[PDB]
Amino acid sequence: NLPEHWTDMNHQLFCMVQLEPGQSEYNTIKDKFTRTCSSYAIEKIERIQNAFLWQSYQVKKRQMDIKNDHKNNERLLFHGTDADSVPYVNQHGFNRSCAVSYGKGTYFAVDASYSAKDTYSKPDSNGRKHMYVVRVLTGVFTKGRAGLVTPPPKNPHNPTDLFDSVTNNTRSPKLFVVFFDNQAYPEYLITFTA
Amino acid sequence: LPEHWTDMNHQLFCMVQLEPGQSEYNTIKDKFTRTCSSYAIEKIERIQNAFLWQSYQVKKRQMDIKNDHKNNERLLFHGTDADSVPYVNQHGFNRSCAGKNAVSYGKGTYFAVDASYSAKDTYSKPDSNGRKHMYVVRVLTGVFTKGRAGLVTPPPKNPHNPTDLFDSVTNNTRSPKLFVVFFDNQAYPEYLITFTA
Ligand SMILES: NC(=O)c1ccc(OCC2CCCC2)cc1
Repeated sequence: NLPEHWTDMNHQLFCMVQLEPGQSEYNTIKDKFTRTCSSYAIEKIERIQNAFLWQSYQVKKRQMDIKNDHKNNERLLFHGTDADSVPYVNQHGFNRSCAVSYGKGTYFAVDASYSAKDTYSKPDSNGRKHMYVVRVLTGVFTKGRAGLVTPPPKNPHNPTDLFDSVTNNTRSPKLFVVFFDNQAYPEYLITFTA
Repeated sequence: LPEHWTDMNHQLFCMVQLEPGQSEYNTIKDKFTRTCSSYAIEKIERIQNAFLWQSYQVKKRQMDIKNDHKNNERLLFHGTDADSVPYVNQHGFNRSCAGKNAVSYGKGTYFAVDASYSAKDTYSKPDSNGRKHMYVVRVLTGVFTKGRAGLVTPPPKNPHNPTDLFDSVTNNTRSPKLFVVFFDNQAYPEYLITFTA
């Protein structure tokens, strides 16, 4: 069930598609980034077409939509990473096993400006920085804390019925942490400079 | 969902107690007694977890596509403590919760070929009533190599293509006795064996 806005992959299961600047898709993703990163220069935006990651992610989304008994489980967030991690994330997505104040999960920022920090989007031996735009199944969330390996339970009387993610601040979240594979789909890769 | 599962009436999860004398019970008992003849089985439960099954079967279809005509799936054992059983039944095998193995071939979830390995008190810790717990697990071993203690994912097949990974690792490729998996939904807890001395 590969999305309509994907372009043909000649029967292959993975490709990185460079977006055409000035077209609707590129402009939408650039706007999300320039909301907080207008001083950064975008070299390119690539659409990540990873059939297997998409499949696994969409299954988790359908499950979370059933479990939570409503949609609105998905947020579009940012993830800065070093150039050496980009091939892995493109192919395999996010891996909690690869500061973790809110738990031992994968971190995503609400604002590109946070992911744009050199500590996350480390400039490569050419000044280029890399940030993903990520579909994240945040679902029902709670405040995180150091040392979590999964989200807390919604009620400790049922210790296996878990929150879907944690955040720094439930009323005004700026980051989300997920603890399971295939809760996040890297949808675009932005290559940019300071 | 498999057509021989009990009707769960829209419910997403059930444990089904098997009957001795049914082929399904007897095959698991025989697989267990092959190496654990000194222990006695209290009961065997079939684990019907719709979401874990769906996610696992997606991963299996993907590995079946990627590997072409490999037997990607092995039926293996996993001993665990009573405290972990409710979590595994609902959520499967989380590498983030895994103990360090006495012989480490990587930081992942360990599965044994022989029930005797999983039957060690270090894995199937007897509970306060002397009950030991072992899962029988469909594991996507895929294409595997000898692991190494440092691993947090399986190693690449080719050092010049670091993202094209083995599916799992083992202690010995010639004579595998354990497999380690490093990803969620690569192992489906199919049966829970409750047993005693
Ligand atoms: N890679 C990223 O984009 C990213 C990394 C870390 C992120 O929050 C880290 C928390 C904020 C302060 C304490 C820990 C968010 C995003």
